[PDB]
Amino acid sequence: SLALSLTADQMVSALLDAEPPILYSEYSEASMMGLLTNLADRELVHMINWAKRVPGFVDLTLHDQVHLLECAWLEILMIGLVWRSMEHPGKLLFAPNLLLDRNQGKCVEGMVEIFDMLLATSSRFRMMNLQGEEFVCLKSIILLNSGVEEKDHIHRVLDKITDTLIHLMAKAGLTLQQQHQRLAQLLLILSHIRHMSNKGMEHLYSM
Amino acid sequence: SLALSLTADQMVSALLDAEPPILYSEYDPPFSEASMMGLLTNLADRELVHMINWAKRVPGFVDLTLHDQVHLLECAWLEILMIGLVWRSMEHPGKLLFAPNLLLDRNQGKCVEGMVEIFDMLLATSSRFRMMNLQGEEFVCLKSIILLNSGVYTFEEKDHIHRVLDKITDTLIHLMAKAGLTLQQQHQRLAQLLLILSHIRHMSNKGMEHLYSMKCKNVVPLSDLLLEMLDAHR
Amino acid sequence: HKILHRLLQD
Amino acid sequence: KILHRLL
Ligand SMILES: O=S(=O)(Oc1cccc(F)c1)[C@@H]1C[C@@H]2O[C@H]1C(c1ccc(OCCN3CCCCC3)cc1)=C2c1ccc(O)cc1
Ligand SMILES: Cn1c(N)nc2cc(-c3ccccc3)cnc21
Repeated sequence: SLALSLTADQMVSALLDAEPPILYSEYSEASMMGLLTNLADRELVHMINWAKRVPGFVDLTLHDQVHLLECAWLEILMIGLVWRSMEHPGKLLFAPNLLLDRNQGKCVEGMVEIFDMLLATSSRFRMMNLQGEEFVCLKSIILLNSGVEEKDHIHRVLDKITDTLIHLMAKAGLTLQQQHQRLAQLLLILSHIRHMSNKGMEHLYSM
Repeated sequence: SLALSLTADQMVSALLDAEPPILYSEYDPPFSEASMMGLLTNLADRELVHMINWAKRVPGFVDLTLHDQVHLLECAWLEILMIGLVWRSMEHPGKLLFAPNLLLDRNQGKCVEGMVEIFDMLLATSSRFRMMNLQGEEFVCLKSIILLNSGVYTFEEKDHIHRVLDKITDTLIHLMAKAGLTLQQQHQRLAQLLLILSHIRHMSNKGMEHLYSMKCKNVVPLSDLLLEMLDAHR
Repeated sequence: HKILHRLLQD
Repeated sequence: KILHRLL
């Protein structure tokens, strides 16, 4: 059970080492959806291998691993997109060669509303100065939380990731009150990320 | 700025005092898909009126513009109905207490097409609150967080809402410490409670899909208020 | 206007 | 599923 025995700093380096790469896109309502679909499909292959490296994930049955990735995959793609778009205000960096703005989200019906929500999430992360070590913790929380003996083990790993986030904030010099406030701010953004995935899944259903 | 100058104990008392009452349904003593959806929509409509009174009593909500108040309630109204339903169903395992005279199990949720899926998620959240031994003081903090947080990302005024949200964070930690939880247990439980809010958002969005399908199939007549609250998500 | 708009004023 | 095969 080498997931509960990891130190806070070991959790960070393990999640940082497991980070997937930044893929390129092969670049109307059909052309852009084709690029986003092709991009997301290739990202999913890397996501599955990243998930297998999140501490505590492989301890689950293959059925639970499937269920967690089925429920969380779009959230994980979205927080990834939001993270790499932080240093591009008003733009979404789907790929280094595919940097789209809000207006280019009007080519697909209903896409611009979700574009606006993603841009607002990026602005929120930018205003909080979200750190990379915090980002990988949040993304692992999304994986383990969005579909949750076996349930207790998932909550044990989730508590360890909480300990890791608090460890990073204490390491940055935040006071005890600032750690709790910042922890809450980060986890409440996951509620909005869930909302964006729910909406995006509804429209992706419309195929 | 008089919400930001509240102590943690004053925040709890104000939230407890603002709690809406538990309403009854007009139960009929046979269930059709339409008759059950009518009871629930009638109850939800009457609860929305009380929710608006409650929201005006949440510290800091008065300070926002009328446009910002509408947006927050439009975004979170179904989450707020659901967390209240999950809370009052805690002591009824395997059952959802919509009203003291309307207590249903999942097999009665099968009366409505697509309802049992949401039913099962609400029952699961209820048992999660039960395993965590969620306290009433923590519940009213979580419900006020939903009100202020759910619509904050889809808007200076933002800074005020987040300052109030931070105050509720302070209040939650204060409750956990007064209850004797260790400092590590405090941030662990804070995280556990806030991650449940993502499940509540998930259930609200699935519930909004179901309500929209009931409207588009003429199963039940929705009130104009309910029609407007639903239209805000479409 | 809106019913919610009206109810918040009342 | 393919997700099952990839895992
Ligand atoms: O969904 S959205 O939020 O955007 C909209 C909005 C309205 C209408 C839409 F059509 C899309 C969503 C946000 C952003 O834009 C859409 C989208 C996406 C995702 C998956 C897709 O296909 C998956 C199909 N696969 C094949 C089969 C296996 C499973 C996976 C297609 C598009 C996005 C996206 C893509 C890659 C990222 O790194 C981050 C985000
Ligand atoms: C449309 N709809 C569905 N599908 N479930 C609901 C559930 C409620 C509810 C009523 C009272 C208390 C809590 C929730 C309201 N509307 C609902």
